[PDB]
Amino acid sequence: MSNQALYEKLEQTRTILSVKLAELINMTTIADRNDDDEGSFAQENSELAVATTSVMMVNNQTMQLIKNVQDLLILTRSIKEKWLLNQIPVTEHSKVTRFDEKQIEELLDNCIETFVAEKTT
Amino acid sequence: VQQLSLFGSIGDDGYDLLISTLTTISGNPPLLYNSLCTVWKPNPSYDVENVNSRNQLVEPNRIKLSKEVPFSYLIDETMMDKPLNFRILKSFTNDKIPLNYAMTRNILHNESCSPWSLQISDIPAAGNNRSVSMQTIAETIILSSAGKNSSVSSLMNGLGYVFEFQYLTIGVKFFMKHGLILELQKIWQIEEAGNSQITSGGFLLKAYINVSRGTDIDRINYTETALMNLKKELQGYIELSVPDRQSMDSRVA
Amino acid sequence: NENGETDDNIETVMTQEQFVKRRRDMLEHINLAMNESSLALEFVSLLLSSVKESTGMSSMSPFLRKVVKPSSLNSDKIPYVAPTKKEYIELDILNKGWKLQSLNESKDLLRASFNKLSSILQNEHDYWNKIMQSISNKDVIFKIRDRTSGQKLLAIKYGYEDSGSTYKHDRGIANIRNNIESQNLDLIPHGTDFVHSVKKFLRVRIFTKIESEDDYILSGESVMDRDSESEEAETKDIRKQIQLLKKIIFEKELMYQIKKECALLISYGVSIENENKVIIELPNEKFEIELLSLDDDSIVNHEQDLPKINDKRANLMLVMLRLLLVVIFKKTLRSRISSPHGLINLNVDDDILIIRPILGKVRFANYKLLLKKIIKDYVLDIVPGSSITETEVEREQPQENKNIDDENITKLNKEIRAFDKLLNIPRRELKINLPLTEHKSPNLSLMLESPNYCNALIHIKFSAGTEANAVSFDVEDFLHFIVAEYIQQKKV
Amino acid sequence: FDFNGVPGQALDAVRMRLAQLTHSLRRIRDEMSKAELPQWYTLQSQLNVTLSQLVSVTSTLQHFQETLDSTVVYPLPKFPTTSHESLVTTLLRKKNIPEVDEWMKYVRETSGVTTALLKDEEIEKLLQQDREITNWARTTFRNEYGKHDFKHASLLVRDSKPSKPFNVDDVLKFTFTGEKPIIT
Amino acid sequence: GKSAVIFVERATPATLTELKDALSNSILSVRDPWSIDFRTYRCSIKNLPADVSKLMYSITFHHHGRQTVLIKDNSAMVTTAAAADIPPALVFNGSSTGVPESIDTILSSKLSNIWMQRQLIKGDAGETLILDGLTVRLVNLFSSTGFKGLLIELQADEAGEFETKIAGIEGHLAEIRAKEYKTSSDSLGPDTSNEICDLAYQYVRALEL
Amino acid sequence: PYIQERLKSLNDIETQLCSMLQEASQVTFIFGELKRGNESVKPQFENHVKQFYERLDKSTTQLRKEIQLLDENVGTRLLPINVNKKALGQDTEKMEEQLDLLSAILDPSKSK
Amino acid sequence: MNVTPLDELQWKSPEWIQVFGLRTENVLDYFAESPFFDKTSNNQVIKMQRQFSQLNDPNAFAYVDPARRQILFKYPMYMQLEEELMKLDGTEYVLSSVREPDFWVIRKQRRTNNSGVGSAKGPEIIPLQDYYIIGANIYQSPTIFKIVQSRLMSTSYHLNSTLESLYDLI
Repeated sequence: MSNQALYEKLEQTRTILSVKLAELINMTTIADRNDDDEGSFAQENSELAVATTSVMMVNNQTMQLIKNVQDLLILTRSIKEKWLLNQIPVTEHSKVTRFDEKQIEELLDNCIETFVAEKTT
Repeated sequence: VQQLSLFGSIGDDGYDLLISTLTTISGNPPLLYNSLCTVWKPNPSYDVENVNSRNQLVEPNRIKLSKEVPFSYLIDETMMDKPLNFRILKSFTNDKIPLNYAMTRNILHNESCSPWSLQISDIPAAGNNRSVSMQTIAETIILSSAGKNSSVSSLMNGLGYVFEFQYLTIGVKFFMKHGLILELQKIWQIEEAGNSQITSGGFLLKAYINVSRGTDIDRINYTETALMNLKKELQGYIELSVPDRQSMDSRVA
Repeated sequence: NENGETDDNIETVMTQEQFVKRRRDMLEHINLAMNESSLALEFVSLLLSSVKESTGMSSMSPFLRKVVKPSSLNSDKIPYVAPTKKEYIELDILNKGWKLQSLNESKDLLRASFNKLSSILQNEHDYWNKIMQSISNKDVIFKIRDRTSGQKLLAIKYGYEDSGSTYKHDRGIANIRNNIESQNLDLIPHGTDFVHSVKKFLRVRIFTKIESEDDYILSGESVMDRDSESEEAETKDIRKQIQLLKKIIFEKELMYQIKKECALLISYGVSIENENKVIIELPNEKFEIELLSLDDDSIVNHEQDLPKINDKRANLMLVMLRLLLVVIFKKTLRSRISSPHGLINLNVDDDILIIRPILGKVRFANYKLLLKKIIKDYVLDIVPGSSITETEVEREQPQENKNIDDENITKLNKEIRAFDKLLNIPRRELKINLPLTEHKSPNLSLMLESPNYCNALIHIKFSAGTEANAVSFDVEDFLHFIVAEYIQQKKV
Repeated sequence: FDFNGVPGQALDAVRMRLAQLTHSLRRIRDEMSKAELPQWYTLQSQLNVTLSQLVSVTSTLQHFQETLDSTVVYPLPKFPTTSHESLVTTLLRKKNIPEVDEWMKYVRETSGVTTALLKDEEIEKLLQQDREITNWARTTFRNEYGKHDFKHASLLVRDSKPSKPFNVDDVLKFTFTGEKPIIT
Repeated sequence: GKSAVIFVERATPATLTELKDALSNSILSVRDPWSIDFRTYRCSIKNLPADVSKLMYSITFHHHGRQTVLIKDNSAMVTTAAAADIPPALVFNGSSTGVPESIDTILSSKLSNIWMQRQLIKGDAGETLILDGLTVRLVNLFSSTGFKGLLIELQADEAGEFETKIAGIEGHLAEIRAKEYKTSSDSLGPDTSNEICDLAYQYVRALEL
Repeated sequence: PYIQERLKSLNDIETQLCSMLQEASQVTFIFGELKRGNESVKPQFENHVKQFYERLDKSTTQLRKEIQLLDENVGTRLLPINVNKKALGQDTEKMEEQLDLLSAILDPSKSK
Repeated sequence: MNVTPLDELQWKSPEWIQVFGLRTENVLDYFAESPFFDKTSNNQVIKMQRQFSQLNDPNAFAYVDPARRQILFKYPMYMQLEEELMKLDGTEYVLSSVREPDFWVIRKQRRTNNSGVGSAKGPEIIPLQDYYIIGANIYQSPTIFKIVQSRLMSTSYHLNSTLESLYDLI
């Protein structure tokens, strides 16, 4: 239950971990990293689309990073709420009844009745 | 009457908690109650067809006589005393109250008889996947008795039935929204060769609503919802589910 | 924090022209790219050469009317070489570092306004701390959402008043924090004013019109409930707000006196014009308590202290009348806790309703005046040397107070018991009485029964001797006459 | 046989991704007009977030045959029906840049370069590569974050749970027939 | 409470009024109408020989409550179909659903295999005549086969000399030319902890021939 | 109540997350200077950088830990059982009615 | 200082007086496009080279075609020129001939299209690699797919990022 709720938070954390890294790593690729070495497998060839990687990185990585944050602040304050939902608080003078508890009260009511109602005996 | 219901269970462990929880969800305390049920089958000496004077396919079924036992006939110790039902149920776990329950079946402790709830139920509504257990119950109240053989046992024999088996149940029930009842219960088989708790280990959980209609699809559909909401609200704490139909069929068997 | 992050995630805004123009920007600037992606769909018709190509082609309605498969190419794999190998291509890869740099400059800027955006959220961290402080333990964590929609919009949480047992209409409480670190108490009607705006306490007031039966001069006297006019409920203090919450409870209680107003409607004692109802009773002409069919106790007056005999009595009324509907507030909950359906919909037969303010009026007036009047009739039997006595004996015979017996349950038994001792007050029919003689001994006896302020006097009488003779009879005109007949069949 | 197999090998592949970026934009465009209500900030990110993804695949699909297509370079010849109504042809066969090319200059001039040639330029390349190598330093620091882990069944169940007092179904079976609850 | 039941076998719709007026002088007040349903269940059991019995009678009164008495071999069982008449405690602890129906409904519909409804006599819009220390009820009994006869129900507070009250009414029967009639106050033997059941029961004695 | 402590531990973890942001924001502008060839603050770049990693790892353990704790609190009967916000109103209020009016009726009857 | 680069306008009205009506059209294009660089014009000038007789010296049964030429089929004086152009530019193999920098055309009614190309031949296949230019009403079109795409594609995206920038809404 609580478990399922947390799983989500863990996933969000993992998401937040994986994207400042893509902002850093994709920075390299965005800055353009054309290799004299043939083995290296990142591409930035065509005009529009290779600097478009830079426009997409911006929106993608930066909002995924900030988004992981917004979602994770939701996550946080969600748990806070959960805790302000509260628990069942038991009575403080339970087992030791306060006030004129008893028939004793029956007497009290009779007193008020004669008091308010008229006749002098 | 139509009884829509959901079932589940908790070990005695979970009871304390569940209680505190159920009180908050319902906003009423649990209320202590009990009941004995005596089941009867058609006298196996007689023999009858499965058809009416109005050619109808009619199956033999058991009858269920149910009523309260005042706790004075049930409880082991005053020391425990108190009013609290859950702490008291641990006291009751594994084993029997006085019982020997035969005694009451034929008076004792020159006599007339009590009121009973005389019931007969049908297998829950055939359904490929039901969201809720929906069961029909035919009932009449017996008010008192009269005549030569006025003991409940004589009466049942007069009608052509025979005593089959019996059980006591003690629990707490919660009165709730739109006729919803929650019973947290324990059941004890009562035989002459001693009593054993059917629910030993925990509590049978039953959340239900008896509906007067049947033929008001709307109130029936409303009722489904109620039960659903409950199961749902408590989901991830306790699953309320529909029992296997086959397991609620009081027929010949 | 989550709610506030969800608020920023609700698009929500109340902007005129500001909000308007911005969304128009989205329309046009998005539409442009939508439309240019349609040039992209036109390259689709450009294939032609295949049936699946025609399919792609029909993408333009103008393709639907421009039949041709039209275009053709040759080979400049050499030009691919030139694109890749040019010093221009090396240089263009610099346009990659250049745009990417300015993108990183954008990124830096966005990132910094983010921590400052988390700083407005620290205002909320403080609000939660404010909530952590103050009202705590037992208390409502009602969670609400308003401004409709049902999803997102505006969502928050707080407590309210009525709970167990049901007045019915407009009953609750709703609570939020201002920038002055004080909590404002909303009501979901009862319209917000930090710890209330304007409050009506229930109030009371009893008049007596005597003059020694002189000029029909009436004065009142009113049992007053004013803790003070000065109000504290300090800002930043939910403890003071807990006090304000108790005030809120009192305001909800006056709503109960509105039910008592309605319960008046079942009686012939004052309800004038349907616009005001005045509580009043015949004897010594007196009046007791008030609150207009409009309302109860609304605050604005000068303050001087003098008391008065009427005033002291009047404070006794309020607590009773108030108390009496805690009873109602209780026997409601008896039924609820006890049996399936619930209690909802309040006072059928104005049997349940009538209790409030009905049985107090009855009590005072009826049994008492009638008992007094019966006593003058028993002065019609004042003739013989005689003797005659009154008890709670009728009262003792029914409606016992705080008994060990209980009901069905341990849980149930407790509440039943609670009802019983208070139940004396609610039950208040006249007890009744008797008188007797010895010497070859005779005996008689009478019971005064209020049924809702209507008075029955049902009597009995037996003259015990060697052989028994007896009669019993159950109107005040006949009672006078029965007493006259009794004188003859007595000793004389 | 009269005329020719011109080009368009991966053209189908461009069309498909050309369409999906069209299709995701078009739909957002349709909604964009019911500014009466914006669809739920979840909904728009679902459509505008996979709508941007659509253009990544459409962005890359361009490079994959990227040698092939700029080489193909077909200019149109057709039915003379294309010649009437004119422009449509100028429009439909035209490559340019919009007002766009301009912030492309703002960006190009935003870099630190422009006319200083080859030797100093090759050096800047080595320097940017050094920046990417200093970015590897991110790899080292990521090791420090050192956060990677996992969520015998029997070994874990003892710790976790002992749940169930009995069989619900069988309990009920008993109540109805007197068949008694057998070990579960 | 004592009681007796008189059945006028040889009669017509009008016989009622004849006796109604022959008593028109000896009246005090006339209260609201009553009703009664009288059923005969033939048992379906052949395994039990002719040595012990068969047949059960089912008498539903509309005496404020929809209450039904079953009678077989001088033993009587009392039921109710009215939700209000349920013992409170049965409802609380769940024994009862609080949804009763007529025991007859149950008999004919659920145990119809064991019991077949053979005869169904109803008495509609009965009349309640009130005297001092003797309430006298009158109704015409109809079957699904036509009129059956006239029925007189005698209930009295006064355990004192009920014997005279019965004899007097039998007199009025001689006057109106009421010949071949059947009468029952039971047969000295049953014991009453709930007398009403027995009284309602006697009907059977009067309607068995 | 003493949970207000655990509540403040999480509200502070919240400020830790707003630091994950605040810190990596420098990482953004500082890597701005770095690929610009001006190796000026390369050590300072490394600092605020392992710092964004540090803040979120601390937040990651702290809220992950807090969730573990809440599960533990849920296991404990200290926190209310797994479930829902519902009425506390009915309870104390119903009875307490009397306690105030009764005590006050006592007060007007004799005093001082 | 700015360029018209990836084809733009015409040369118009100026050889509209000299008159455009096919065949002559090709030569009009030459002045217009500023794109006859070597072979076609070179062929033009050599013949055009003889002036007023100074001293200028050095050395310098029907149906047969290319696959594209067979697809094309030439009608009138431009067909004669075609022979000349082959003569000018023909790398020779056994059953094949390949050309260097010839410019040439394909047309209909109001308009046509012309290419400047290199042909590689064989018995069952023959391709010319060249530049192709379409020519309607005094304008030339020379374009590239992939260049063609980058176009309204980058445009779509810059405009989508205007759209994304507008999500500056609360």
